[PDB]
Amino acid sequence: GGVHELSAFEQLVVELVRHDDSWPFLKLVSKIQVPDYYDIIKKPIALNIIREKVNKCEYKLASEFIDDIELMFSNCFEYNPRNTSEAKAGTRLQAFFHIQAQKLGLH
Repeated sequence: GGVHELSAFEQLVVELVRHDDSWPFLKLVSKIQVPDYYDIIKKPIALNIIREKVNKCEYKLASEFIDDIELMFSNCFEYNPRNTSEAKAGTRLQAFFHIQAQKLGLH
């Protein structure tokens, strides 16, 4: 495995997808299941979208990549109250994100 400019970004996305608590985040929610989601969440995003932005070389700075992941968490907590399985999973995954990002040199 070689070392490349986007290796850290790609690695973090892979680590998040593989974590058990990533299920609320893999793809955007369906408007069929959640009719009011897109009237509430102004800038929807998910791990599939973020992965593709990494693949398509769309991030110029680590801060832009980090901001997209923070947006993903922000939307989740905005729509899902603290007592939901989504928010509980999101809380753990967000900690994992901070810890793993640090290890990869992303601040």
